[PDB]
Amino acid sequence: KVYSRCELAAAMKRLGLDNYRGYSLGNWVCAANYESGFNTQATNRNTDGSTDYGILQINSRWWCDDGKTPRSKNACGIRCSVLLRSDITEAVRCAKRIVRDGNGMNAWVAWRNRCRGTDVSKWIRGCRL
Repeated sequence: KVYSRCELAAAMKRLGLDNYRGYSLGNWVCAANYESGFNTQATNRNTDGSTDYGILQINSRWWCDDGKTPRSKNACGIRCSVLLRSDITEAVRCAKRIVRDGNGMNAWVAWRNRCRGTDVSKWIRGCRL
């Protein structure tokens, strides 16, 4: 599913991301925009045998099990396939753990590069949440 920007903003707010561990809602919407373009079915096969999954491009070496990533852990306790679903509930739950365990959003390279230095509230402009 390709979410609209505001549809995703509303879904993320309902699941508790606004100001989660100090990151306003716009951070999470901005991150999704640049990581996946709001596509729940996005993947990125990395050279190192891991794959990034879903709307937040969560990596299979650390966070979820895809059954084919050498030298892997499953910190979120999920199959990576749950991150390719239209319902973002499991992706959000895992993203929260990523931000707890990493003390921030630096796990998301596109957020680091495209979101940090911007007014991330722009990503919530117009949105009925």
